[PDB]
Amino acid sequence: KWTYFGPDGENSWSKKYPSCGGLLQSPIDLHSDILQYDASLTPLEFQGYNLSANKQFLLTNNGHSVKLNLPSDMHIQGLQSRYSATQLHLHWGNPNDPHGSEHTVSGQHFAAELHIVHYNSDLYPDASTASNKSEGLAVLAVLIEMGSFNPSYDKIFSHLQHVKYKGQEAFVPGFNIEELLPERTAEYYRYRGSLTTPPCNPTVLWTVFRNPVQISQEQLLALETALYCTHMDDPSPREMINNFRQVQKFDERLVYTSFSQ
Amino acid sequence: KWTYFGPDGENSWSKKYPSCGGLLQSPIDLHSDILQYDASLTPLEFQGYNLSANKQFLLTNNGHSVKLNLPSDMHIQGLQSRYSATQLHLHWGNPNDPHGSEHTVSGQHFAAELHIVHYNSDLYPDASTASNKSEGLAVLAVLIEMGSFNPSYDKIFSHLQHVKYKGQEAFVPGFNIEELLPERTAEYYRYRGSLTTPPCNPTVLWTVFRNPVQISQEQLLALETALYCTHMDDPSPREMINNFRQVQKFDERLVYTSFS
Ligand SMILES: NS(=O)(=O)c1c(F)c(F)c(S(=O)(=O)CCO)c(N[C@H](c2ccccc2)[C@@H](O)c2ccccc2)c1F
Ligand SMILES: NS(=O)(=O)c1c(F)c(F)c(S(=O)(=O)CCO)c(N[C@H](c2ccccc2)[C@@H](O)c2ccccc2)c1F
Ligand SMILES: [Zn+2]
Ligand SMILES: [Zn+2]
Repeated sequence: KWTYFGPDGENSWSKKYPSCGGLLQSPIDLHSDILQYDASLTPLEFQGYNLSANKQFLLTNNGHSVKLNLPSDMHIQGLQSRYSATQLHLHWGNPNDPHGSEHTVSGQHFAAELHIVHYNSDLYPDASTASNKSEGLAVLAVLIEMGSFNPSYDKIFSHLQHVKYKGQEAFVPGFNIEELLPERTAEYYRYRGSLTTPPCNPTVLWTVFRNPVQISQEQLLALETALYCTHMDDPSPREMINNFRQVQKFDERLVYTSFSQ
Repeated sequence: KWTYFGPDGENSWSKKYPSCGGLLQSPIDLHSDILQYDASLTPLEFQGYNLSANKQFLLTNNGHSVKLNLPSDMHIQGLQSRYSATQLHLHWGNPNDPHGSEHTVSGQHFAAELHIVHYNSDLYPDASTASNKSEGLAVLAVLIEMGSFNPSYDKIFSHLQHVKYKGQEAFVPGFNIEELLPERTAEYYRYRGSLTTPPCNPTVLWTVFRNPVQISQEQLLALETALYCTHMDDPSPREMINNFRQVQKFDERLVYTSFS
């Protein structure tokens, strides 16, 4: 029953979830004073991201975001263990303020943000298990700006009217998940942080791509108006809007960049 | 009890200070989407700010910031009620990231921020009593950026070495506090918000001046490096740095401006 607004919003999460008050918290503002080029940040390789269109993947409204489950044959290579996909999901603002990314860059929000969550499959049986373990999770973040219509993102957004309420599930045909990543994936920011939602475990290796992708105002409006945090039958409905955490103090941490300029 | 760093950090203030998780929380990002000109916002008059240089004013390190006590004959004229001064203090970052203002403008931090705290002395007997009441407090905020040396800020900063550790105090001779305000104080942002420190009571009328002041790079480094959060005999000393709150969500609300 944590939320992003009101008595149970983010400044209260630590009452029930201690790690949300702990160190290494995400998201953060990416700005020059805390950036440092690291030449060892070589390009990631995205394996098994081309999901078959004849197969289907479960989309669920979990009351906090909408998530698409991903198969464990989908992996990122380049890290010092292989990390296998578990789910992707989004964070966004609202129709009157389409500025709901979690990470900011030099103090500016982007319209939305996509997270593709992976767990260390070398060392762990599943994501739940990896989630409280050192080195356990790797999340890829794509910053989303308002711009051109994006047919790849529409492969997810076209199914939102079927997961409007908490607990609802729908199937999305497979598509190539790499189509959701931006240009020049070799350029990214990398840092040690946390889940941006309760329980806020400080166990995530973040990669935020330097370049945003674009989706249209109509696509953002659909995302911002389609979904509810509450069940279909709840007499106290709550729109699922502004589901991003404020940026966190950078307790002496640097962010490492694969790009020098 | 509470700190700006670590386990007792701002995300955990709401356990012991429930208003830290409530409504109307400050500080906020001031950005053009939420700005609205309001002609009712006339210039404030700063009365009694020219402090007798024959009086001394106590400077304290309280483990959270450095604060100067101010006399209640010092007040703002221009609001509904008279608001009388109680103290001023500052918030800053650290030398590796010297951007520690509380408010932000179009998503940008300034180097530091000075707050001159006042309380409604028409309605209440002192600031302690006003701090949790309707209309209780008014704070003036001055954004600070690095630039020219500022002699007026140096009337405070030259005493910092005598308040290095928590609980230390020094005496500061009266000077004209208006010298700490920026150019064109008629230009400001105004909104209802809260204390930015526990107990975070939503009882502050904010006035954030549009224009920043400048202090030199040496002045700013002095403020970032002179002080500790800890007592002198603490075997584990903590530097006093990054003593600002993160910006709060501020949705379906306006900040009013005295300028268009
Ligand atoms: N933004 S974030 O990337 O930091 C994030 C979220 F924003 C987010 F909304 C979720 S959520 O599952 O979609 C709804 C809130 O739990 C998860 N889901 C968690 C998760 C999924 C897969 C693998 C690890 C973690 C979460 O539900 C969870 C937490 C702890 C243990 C198991 C699962 C998550 F990681
Ligand atoms: N940053 S702020 O402008 O919003 C603010 C105020 F608005 C404010 F009114 C005060 S206060 O005058 O001391 C409250 C009356 O006791 C403090 N002082 C803090 C405080 C003490 C007791 C009760 C409430 C708040 C004190 O903790 C402090 C002093 C200096 C710098 C940071 C914190 C303060 F930080
Ligand atoms: Zn996320
Ligand atoms: Zn203050």
